[PDB]
Amino acid sequence: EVKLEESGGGLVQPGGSMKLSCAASGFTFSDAWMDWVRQSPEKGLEWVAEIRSKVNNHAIHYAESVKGRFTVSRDDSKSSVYLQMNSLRAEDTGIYYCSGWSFLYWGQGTLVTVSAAKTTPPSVYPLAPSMVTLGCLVKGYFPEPVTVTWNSGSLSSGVHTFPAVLQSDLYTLSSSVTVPSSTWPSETVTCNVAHPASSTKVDKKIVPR
Amino acid sequence: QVVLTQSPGIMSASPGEKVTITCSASSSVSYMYWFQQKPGTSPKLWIYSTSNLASGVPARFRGSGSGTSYSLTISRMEAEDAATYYCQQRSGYPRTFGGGTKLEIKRADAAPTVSIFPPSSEQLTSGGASVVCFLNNFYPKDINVKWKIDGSERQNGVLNSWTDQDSKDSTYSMSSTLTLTKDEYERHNSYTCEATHKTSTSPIVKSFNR
Repeated sequence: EVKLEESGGGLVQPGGSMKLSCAASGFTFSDAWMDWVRQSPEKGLEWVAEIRSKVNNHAIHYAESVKGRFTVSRDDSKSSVYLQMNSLRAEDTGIYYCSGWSFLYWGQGTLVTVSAAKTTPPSVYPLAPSMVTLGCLVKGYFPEPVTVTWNSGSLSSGVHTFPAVLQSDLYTLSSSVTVPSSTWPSETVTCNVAHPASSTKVDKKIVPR
Repeated sequence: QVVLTQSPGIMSASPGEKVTITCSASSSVSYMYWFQQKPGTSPKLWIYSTSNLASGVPARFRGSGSGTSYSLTISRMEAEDAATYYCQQRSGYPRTFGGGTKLEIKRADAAPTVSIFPPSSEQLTSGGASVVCFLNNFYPKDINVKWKIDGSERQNGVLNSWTDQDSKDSTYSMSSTLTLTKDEYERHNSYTCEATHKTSTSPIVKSFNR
């Protein structure tokens, strides 16, 4: 099988630099043209850069939006492709995919956030009132992402986790869960919130008022 | 740069229905390529060189077209086909993608389940008061939420968020958060969210008193 293992993503302030790496395996890397593609809500899928194979002279093309700021390169002996990103702007924010063999293979993507806003852990607040709906409010964090589970994932149905919304340079997200009302508060309901960027891992029990 | 315009931007279908989505290029291209994406995962090559199915793509799918006009056809749709499909051209540089066609699942209408939540004691201690309204599991996706404080409509300070179609029951959900300071929140008694949805002529109203 093919693996495209990206790394080097994260949060950087505007004017800063990041270097993305993609380690490829499961295909003959020396024959492959490789591409970087990024994704954002506002601009959708955008081709960033192409680098051809050795026989095609490792020829390189860039999207005009990144010309002069981004550099693609490859190391065939390490089966790896790279994207050096300089002079980063807010609009360079998005998921960056390593793509192999002219868009046949895609990596899982790495999130690149370009903002002046600093890393901030969420405040996690319980939302308590035949079925009962409960929730947790995951407020004031940066950057994305956060994950939310209920009862360590064992409460898998009944759950809606809402896309986070950026206001005041901070994200806010909510999640709901529905359980039989006979089971609450007698049985404990816990929302588990992880924010890797701030190494935050918290469990918030939903207690009655 | 070739501009790819996909039609429709969004549509719903029932399993068994024929689905045709189109890509129009600003200038002619030799071939169109198509990609499938589902939320939370990477795009997958779906069709290459206009009409070739990628490995694993079922025979229901057919790519066609020429010049500036290309299509992706599903002969008989399956629920698993609900996704966003992007066209892409590689006839020069830059490579470009269309804006996507989102194919959703058609289902029966469903009224929102509405739940209002007071600020938590712990948030109040911080000087904050977020009131949260969930509008859960409704169909179709269009809905309006109204906030009222002591019976008077409140606009400003409202954070709204909408889910994608639920992969289980094919419904939509919405969350609405009214954030106040603790001081303003304690200045008032009653807090109300009202959901307007095509399933009822009258709004669904949930409220709490401090």
